Amino acid sequence: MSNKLTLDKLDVKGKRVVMRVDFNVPMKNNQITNNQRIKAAVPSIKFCLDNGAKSVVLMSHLGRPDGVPMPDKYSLEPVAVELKSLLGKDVLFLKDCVGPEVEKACANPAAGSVILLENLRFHVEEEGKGKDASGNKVKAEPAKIEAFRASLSKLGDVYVNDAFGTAHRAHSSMVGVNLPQKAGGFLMKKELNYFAKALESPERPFLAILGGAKVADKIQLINNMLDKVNEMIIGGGMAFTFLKVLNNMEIGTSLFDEEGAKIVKDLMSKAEKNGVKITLPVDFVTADKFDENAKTGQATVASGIPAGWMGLDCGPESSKKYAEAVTRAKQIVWNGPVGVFEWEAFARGTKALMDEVVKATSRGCITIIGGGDTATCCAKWNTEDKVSHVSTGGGASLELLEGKVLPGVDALSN
Ligand SMILES: Nc1ncnc2c1ncn2[C@H]1O[C@@H](COP(=O)(O)OP(=O)(O)O)[C@H](O)[C@@H]1O
Ligand code: ALF
Ligand SMILES: [Cl-]
Repeated sequence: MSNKLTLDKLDVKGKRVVMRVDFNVPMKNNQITNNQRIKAAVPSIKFCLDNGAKSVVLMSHLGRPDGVPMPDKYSLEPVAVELKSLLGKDVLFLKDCVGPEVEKACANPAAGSVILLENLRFHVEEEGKGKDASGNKVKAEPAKIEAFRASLSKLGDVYVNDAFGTAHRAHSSMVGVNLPQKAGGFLMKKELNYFAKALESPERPFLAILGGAKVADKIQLINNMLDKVNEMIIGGGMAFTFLKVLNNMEIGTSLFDEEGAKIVKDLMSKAEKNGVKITLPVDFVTADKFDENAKTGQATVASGIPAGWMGLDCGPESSKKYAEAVTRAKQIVWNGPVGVFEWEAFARGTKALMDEVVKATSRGCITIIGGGDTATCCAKWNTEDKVSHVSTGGGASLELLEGKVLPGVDALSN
């Protein structure tokens, strides 16, 4: 922000623009379920076209293909199709993001042309670490990583970064494009401004709700969050990693993070030290396979979860507790659903939680729900204008909350 180059200060007339966007949208059965993330990036894309930009080249990622190409699953071609509609302009989709063939198309396009490169996470050089065919985690070669970044840089004359949602990751698209002028997009600015107002001087008590399925990544955030919040609800897939360590509970086939489990005790003790109330689930709704149409089951912390069964939602007694926390708080940040909201058997808990968050905003409490899947709850239940702010980044928003500057923003020009 503030001392870094921005799109409004940028000159794009006659120049090709390579733009990093967060088009990592929710997919069901190969089709889009929400387009906010896409819709949010349009102002920046149009700006360039209206100001006489020769082309706009769009780079983004979908899901976690672990460095291997999966066009059948994690392809960006359907995206791509929505963009035309929001765009009102013909969009051209390429089956790779590199190089000589792709560089050919991007080398000097026809005026007003926008190009969607293929998914970046098909290459190990983005992250750059990944899984091979074995499922063996591997890392990309330093030299190759660096060739990857030189490839992107032929795609445009100026670089614009609008991907607030991935701004917290130091990947090759985010920090690697070497161009003389690297400018932050409007989404980046709109979002960064909003959070400078919200954090820096939070209304208290301040509560942080944690959920979702990305356990391994999101526990590492907690520790620095403990210094900035008053209360924490930790539900969703996170919950089981905590409960097995803390109470030697039995969690069945539920998500578990082993590395995360090594820090659970310390995290509790720092919460005590700082007096942050940690709220966890006391009962769950269970399933025998990972399916919409699985057989349902009931469980408690005391009861444990039966072998080969998994907890995909939180029980009614658990929702009762969360709701006590919500009522106390005057600012709330929520990332990650507490259950699998997409499937009707497991959307009970998440629905209840949102319902409470909406009342909270009525009494003047400030509510931020951020994240690609957690945002989709709002769209599904039409609570988008009922909450104080709905944000495009979830993990990214939490990383602002810790105090570290974002890799994406630190890499912008000064
Ligand atoms: N145990 C579980 N297993 C699978 N999905 C779960 C889950 N618990 C909750 N969910 C729900 O959490 C969602 C995880 O999405 P995430 O990317 O972490 O949230 P973000 O984009 O950061 O805001 C997933 O779609 C499912 O609806
Ligand atoms: F899927 Al996220 F924050 F991790 F939107
Ligand atoms: Cl993760």
